[PDB]
Amino acid sequence: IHWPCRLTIGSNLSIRIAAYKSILQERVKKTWTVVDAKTLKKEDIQKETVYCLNDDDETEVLKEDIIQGFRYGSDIVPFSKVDEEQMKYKSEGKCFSVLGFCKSSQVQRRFFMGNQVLKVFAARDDEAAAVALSSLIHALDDLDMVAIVRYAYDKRANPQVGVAFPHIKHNYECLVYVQLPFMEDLRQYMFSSLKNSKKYAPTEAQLNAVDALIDSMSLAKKDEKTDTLEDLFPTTKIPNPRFQ
Amino acid sequence: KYSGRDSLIFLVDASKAMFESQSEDELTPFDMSIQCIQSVYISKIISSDRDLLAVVFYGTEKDKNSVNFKNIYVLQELDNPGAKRILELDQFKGQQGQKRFQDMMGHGSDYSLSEVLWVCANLFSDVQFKMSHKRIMLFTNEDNPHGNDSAKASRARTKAGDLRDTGIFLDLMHLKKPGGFDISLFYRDIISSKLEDLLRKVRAKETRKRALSRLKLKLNKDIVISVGIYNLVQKALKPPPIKLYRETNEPVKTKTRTFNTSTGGLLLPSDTKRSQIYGSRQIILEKEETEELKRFDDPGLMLMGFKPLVLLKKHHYLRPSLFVYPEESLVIGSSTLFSALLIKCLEKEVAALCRYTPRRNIPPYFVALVPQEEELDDQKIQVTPPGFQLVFLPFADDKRKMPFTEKIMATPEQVGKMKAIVEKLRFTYRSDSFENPVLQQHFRNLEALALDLMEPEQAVDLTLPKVEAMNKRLGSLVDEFKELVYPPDY
Amino acid sequence: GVRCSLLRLQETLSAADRCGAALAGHQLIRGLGQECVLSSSPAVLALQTSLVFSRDFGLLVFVRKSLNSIEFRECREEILKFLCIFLEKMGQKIAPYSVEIKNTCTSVYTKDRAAKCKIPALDLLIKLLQTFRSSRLMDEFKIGELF
DNA sequence: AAGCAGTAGAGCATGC
DNA sequence: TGCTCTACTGCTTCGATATCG
DNA sequence: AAGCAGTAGAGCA
DNA sequence: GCATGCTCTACTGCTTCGATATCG
Repeated sequence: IHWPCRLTIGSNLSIRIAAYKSILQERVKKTWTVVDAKTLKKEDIQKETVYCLNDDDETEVLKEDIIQGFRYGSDIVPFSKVDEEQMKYKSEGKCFSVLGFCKSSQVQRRFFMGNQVLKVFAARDDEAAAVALSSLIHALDDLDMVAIVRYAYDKRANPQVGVAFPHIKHNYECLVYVQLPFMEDLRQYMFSSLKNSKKYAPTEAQLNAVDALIDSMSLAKKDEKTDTLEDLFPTTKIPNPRFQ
Repeated sequence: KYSGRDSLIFLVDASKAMFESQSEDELTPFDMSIQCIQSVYISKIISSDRDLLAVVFYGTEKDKNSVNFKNIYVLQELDNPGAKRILELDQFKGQQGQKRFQDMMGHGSDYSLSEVLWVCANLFSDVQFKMSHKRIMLFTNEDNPHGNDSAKASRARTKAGDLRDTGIFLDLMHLKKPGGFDISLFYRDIISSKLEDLLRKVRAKETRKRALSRLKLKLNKDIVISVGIYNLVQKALKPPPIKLYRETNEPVKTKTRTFNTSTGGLLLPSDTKRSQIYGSRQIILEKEETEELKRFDDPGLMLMGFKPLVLLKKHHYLRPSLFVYPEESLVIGSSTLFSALLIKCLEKEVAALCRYTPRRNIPPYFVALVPQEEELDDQKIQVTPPGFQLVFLPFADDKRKMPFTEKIMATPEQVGKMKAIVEKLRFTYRSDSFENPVLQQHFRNLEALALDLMEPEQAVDLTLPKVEAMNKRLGSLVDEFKELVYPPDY
Repeated sequence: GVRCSLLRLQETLSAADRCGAALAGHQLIRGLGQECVLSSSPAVLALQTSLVFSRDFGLLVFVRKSLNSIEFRECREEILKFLCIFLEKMGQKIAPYSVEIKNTCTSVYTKDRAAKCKIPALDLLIKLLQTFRSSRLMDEFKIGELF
């Protein structure tokens, strides 16, 4: 589905933009309908639940009694929902805005942390905006300069920070959006060091055993007289075995 | 230990001039200490909500303690951070609180000596649990409190030494009687100013540590190694919404059943089957059948080749990335094989390729193990631990197809302008501090019910752009970058 | 000995700071289990089969008054372990003193949560319906609900 | 997974 | 036939519910 | 469970 | 003669709780 949005820098760099998705987790669409045996029709199930405050001999109540209570400190605090629907966070609209930049490419691989990747492509339809965006990525190409971009799908989704990697390829010049952690979603914890460890250092014949295992189990070597790499077993082209 | 808890005793010196305004109409140190104590409680009641937190004022006129001394008043006891404790304690704010503390306990006396540390030791000794941290937060401003009697000084340093012996440590958070840190006095005998940690910096965090899976990597068929698969970036979110009865103010304890088979009655797990429809024909199966059709292998990691770190593009990712470490429940030496494998995989820049089945019945999944060497420094900047790291890899219908058949070239009159623009906007990244607006305002909004002060409290969000400070910082080249080559011109 | 310990259990209930009440409950029930069993005479046994069952101060009343709690398990559970052997240390001098035992065990099973407080208190009811395979009382236990 | 708690049951010493 | 209110509709986002180490 | 922007059914001219 | 009494440790399970798949 064609995604129309609008990128901004500062006051007014309003680039009309197209976004599309890319690699993501695949899910199977059909569901297991629970039927009853010996009839082969569905309608013989009418599930119920009762919000039964027993805590005693059993008292079974109707719906209209339920306050959504939260937990605080050592107790339960009331006030269910229309008040939280009022005093929630106002999300003020979607955005594909730019927060800042960094010449130092210091967003590294072990912090990406989303479940999708978003190819933000270009404009369409009188593509002065798209040639401006290709100029932007053709400025971001020459050095390792990264771009921190703030996203929202809609009013519903929480806003998020992410990195916009540039993508300089043959028939397409695109940018790809990945997510980023907020500072509740990290944790650092001390693990023991293995270089200056006076107990668990190996031997060199053990090291060469490892190297023989590697060079006999290697899958990527250069050949075909121009020494570009050929890889055995490329683990990307497999069809999915689960739905098969 | 894993189920270990920490402990903190707030010892307040409200004696002579700390209860005075210091003849200064600028700030009052009693209200400053009670504000700092309220900030500590009001953060750790959602940050780390299981430690032990006590409040004890000394130098008071009355006394309340289980050895029955004088001038020493314990107020609360070692327990959780509680809404009752903070709603009780905030009655000592301001001059109204100064007068209420005056009439409630009074102020000013010849305060204690070693005996208050004796009260702290008899407060810690009662607790039958596993104390891991033993700290005392002292809020005082005088720095020679017994500067006329040396016997009390010698007995106080003796009793502080015997509190240091058993494992109690105090950090006196200095109030500002001279404002600047000019009291370069001789208080080195007891100890092991800056208040900003106690003030602001931790409104939405948590503390936890688990291991999430303990699996084994098999190389050929017989060479097995044991690895704990830790998780290090976890996506915290808001707690579950407990259900509650209206009148009696209690949980509801729901229950669930299934009936009405065109007869009514009541059912069991066995009478009903699973099913699907595909256009015209219907399939029926059992629950074990639909749970056994996704059954491949056994839990663990399976070595399926090797590759150096050049084919994988970081265009390719699917989920967060875990972190595998050499645990100690196979043999004393799996650490050594992992250390050798670490050294060789790092120096020849090669990365492992494996199949990975997470638990007892899940389809298998291809991962790639990338090594990581630790980084520490002089002052122990332990930023990385040494060990291996998973990266996931997609299969088939992950990668979709774009429209993608568009390729237009621009003109190189914009690249220097954009280089100047991105050098104008350049800031060195971050280390922390990009906190969550939704969870943050939910924390504040829940503060404003059981603490019910006025309204939703402060709700700044450090993820908005500031266009007003962007325009002047950039300058008037927005128009020339907008229309140097290209007019929209409607 | 007994009824003095029962009012010591009543003041164990009605006191404050409910952790010393837990120590006193556990040690008083496991001391009562000793002070009952050093009998060999018919006299105190014939007295005990009505001494353990009363309405104003009693073991049923003590179980039900401390049942709305997440605190007291290793005492009430010891009482319920001890009544399963009350049914075997004594024979059928409990013959009308058992319908309230049925409702006691059904209440303590369907209101408490821990499994170690649902294994002895369902050993007991099965032992009771085992030993009373005699003529009466099978209509007097409400089977049409207990099923 | 992280920890606790019970105890079943096979292994130490003396009995109609 | 030429224009627009509106009556869907596949199509995605999220929020709550057992499942399990 | 709760929006959401293309796709059309038919009022209006 | 096997009939009893007595004692310490590995196999089973309990409970909290954090994560994960999955439904709506």
